[PDB]
Amino acid sequence: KPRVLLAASGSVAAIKFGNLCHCFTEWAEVRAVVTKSSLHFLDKLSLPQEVTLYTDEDEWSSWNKIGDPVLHIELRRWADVLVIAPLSANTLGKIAGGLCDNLLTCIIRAWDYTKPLFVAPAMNTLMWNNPFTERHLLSLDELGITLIPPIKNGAMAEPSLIYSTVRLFWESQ
Amino acid sequence: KPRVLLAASGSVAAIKFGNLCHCFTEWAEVRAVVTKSSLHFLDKLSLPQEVTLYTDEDEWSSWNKIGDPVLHIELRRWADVLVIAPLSANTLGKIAGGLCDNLLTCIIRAWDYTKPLFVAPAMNTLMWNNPFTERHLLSLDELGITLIPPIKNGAMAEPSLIYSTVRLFWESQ
Amino acid sequence: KPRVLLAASGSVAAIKFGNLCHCFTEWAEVRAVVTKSSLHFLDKLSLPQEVTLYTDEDEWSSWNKIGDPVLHIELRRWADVLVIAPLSANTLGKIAGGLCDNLLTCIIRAWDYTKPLFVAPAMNTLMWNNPFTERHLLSLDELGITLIPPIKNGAMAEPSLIYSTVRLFWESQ
Ligand SMILES: Cc1cc2nc3c(=O)[nH]c(=O)nc-3n(C[C@H](O)[C@H](O)[C@H](O)COP(=O)(O)O)c2cc1C
Ligand SMILES: Cc1cc2nc3c(=O)[nH]c(=O)nc-3n(C[C@H](O)[C@H](O)[C@H](O)COP(=O)(O)O)c2cc1C
Ligand SMILES: Cc1cc2nc3c(=O)[nH]c(=O)nc-3n(C[C@H](O)[C@H](O)[C@H](O)COP(=O)(O)O)c2cc1C
Repeated sequence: KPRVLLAASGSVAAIKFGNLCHCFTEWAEVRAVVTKSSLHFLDKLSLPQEVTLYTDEDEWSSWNKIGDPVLHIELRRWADVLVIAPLSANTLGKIAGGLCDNLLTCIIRAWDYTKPLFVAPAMNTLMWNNPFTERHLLSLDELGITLIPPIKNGAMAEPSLIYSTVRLFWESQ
Repeated sequence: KPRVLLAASGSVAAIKFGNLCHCFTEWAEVRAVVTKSSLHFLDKLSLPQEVTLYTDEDEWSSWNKIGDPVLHIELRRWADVLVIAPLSANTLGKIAGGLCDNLLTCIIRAWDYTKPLFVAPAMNTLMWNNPFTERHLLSLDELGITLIPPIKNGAMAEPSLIYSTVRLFWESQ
Repeated sequence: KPRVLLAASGSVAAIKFGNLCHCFTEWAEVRAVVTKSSLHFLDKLSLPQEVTLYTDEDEWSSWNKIGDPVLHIELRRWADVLVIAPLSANTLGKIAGGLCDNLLTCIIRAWDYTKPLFVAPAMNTLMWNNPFTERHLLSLDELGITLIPPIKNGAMAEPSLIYSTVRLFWESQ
């Protein structure tokens, strides 16, 4: 059973993150990662009971002294695939900038692109049409990241599409 | 009467932001946006009484649940022009990076460059002469942003120049 | 006696920062700069008693009103050389992005590359092998920064090597 890491960043579409997790739970073992901002839009009670939710604070529950496991490193090794849905314009920019100041971006900055990484951008039309969207998505493409396009613009792809896109890929490999 | 959005970021020159707003109030309808760091140098009592000042917290006064208006989107649509004076080296870098973690940078990341956007950089000479200044300003130029050059170096352009530069442009269009 | 600014950013290797300072104290006048995250791994009591340690808060102890000295500017002028050991992946990215949101990155964003700046990256192997490492280090190289390579991968270079590398350079100039 594939290990799928699902992540949410600060887009209003994170309100659908619980449902997205539900779409993956039967087929895969699911763990969730959220940014602080995503918590403004996500209700934890909407998530499957079996899914462990990790936040920035969890980095310090795992590590306390030298030698201990570093959570972003353990999740990166554990995952067969990472799906960021929603991917906010800010996190999109931080990924393109190679920055890492929280659990999600640390996992990504430690990423080995031999492993599949999918993103479902979700942002207002004005940010979607702004020039940095095409610039950063182009950079993510070069890295090997797979874009699950928003719905026409910038609204997050539907959970069912995110799920079937990842499932079809896995079964083909 | 043109709608002018005036913004201040974390430079000591933000102490002059109130006066800058005063220069624009008769000619335009003015709204102000400040970053958290700019508040170290700006005195709110120096602003025109008629000017509404928006901060990061205001994003949450406008939005509470799905469907509500998102402040950075409403200000971006409302504005005929955006003027950032002072523009700090940090915000300059975030703009060039397509990042958005506060009200000001969210407005900019949602910007449609068909609308004029002027910047008045303000930083110590050492930061002004540092290589990233020319690199980021070059990127802003390509986007279509209009630079109001600092005074010789890196001291913010005088409010009167910022004002006449924006006014002359508007009247020509 | 050369003025050496030693800095630590958020890597576990910062636990060795006190010892690194000790390596430099006899030969140079040493001042230390730390990021907030580095404080998770550094024990202040491990530092030489004679070394003043500066943090982000110190920026506000030095400056209170217009005209006062700005600490990152004073340290940049004071230093003959800057050594960042450890350099985290995040600070590496912020340097390459020309960003400055804390004392360390403000000093760097104000840097005049005629003065030597050495970096000793320290990060988990997964981050070291990630594509942004080579990309950002390449950018730092172009600026004139001198890389003191990690030990095979990504573990920080030993303090003795960091010290002799800086000392040999100085004595040659
Ligand atoms: C009410 C509101 C709704 C937002 N909606 C979105 C959105 O749909 N997509 C997006 O990319 N950013 C959106 N933003 C801006 C992000 O929340 C902001 O850039 C944030 O810093 C991103 O944090 P993160 O990327 O670390 O999760 C919104 C902001 C607010 C206040
Ligand atoms: C006392 C002091 C004065 C500063 N003056 C300036 C300045 O004139 N210009 C600048 O670009 N940054 C200056 N900085 C650094 C910025 O305040 C810092 O990069 C900040 O993170 C920028 O925040 P913002 O861009 O989100 O407003 C100063 C810092 C301090 C502590
Ligand atoms: C327990 C733990 C250990 C970490 N070890 C490292 C490390 O060795 N190198 C690194 O580059 N980042 C490491 N990180 C991630 C950084 O601490 C993180 O990117 C941080 O935001 C960097 O802050 P700074 O660059 O402003 O100091 C670690 C994180 C945690 C929670």
